[PDB]
Amino acid sequence: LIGVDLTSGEDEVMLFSAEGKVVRFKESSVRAMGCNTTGVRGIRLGEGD
DNA sequence: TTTTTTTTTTTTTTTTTTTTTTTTTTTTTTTTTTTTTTTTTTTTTTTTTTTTTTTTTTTTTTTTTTTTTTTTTTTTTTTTTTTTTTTTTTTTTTTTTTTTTTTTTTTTTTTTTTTTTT
Repeated sequence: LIGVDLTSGEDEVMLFSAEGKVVRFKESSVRAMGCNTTGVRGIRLGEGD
């Protein structure tokens, strides 16, 4: 499913919150400007559940 | 004066078509059955002061495994093309307004005759 969707601008740092006690931060500018009906880019090597 | 040719509507009854009585399938419609909303009050739940012993964060230091890292080659991403769907101009058709032209039906009442059934 889709975890959550927020509307953001360039150079705004985004954080994740795993349900197995994890939190990460990657500048949003690192990742390429995606398009519709495409695949996805990995973010977090979240092992297990 | 007798006798000879031709013309059509009827004895027609049968073939073709039309008209008129019929009853399977998807679209309506009334019923029962399950989702919603407002009150009473009711034990019951729940909001807020005081005290208390607790158990997790912050002085300080340690390491190691996730954060550094560079690079090969994949493969998702993007490009062009074409098909399918959505949506809006365009057109067509139909309805209502008020003076005109035309029509068409259902029943009482009595008395007499046809026209079927028993």
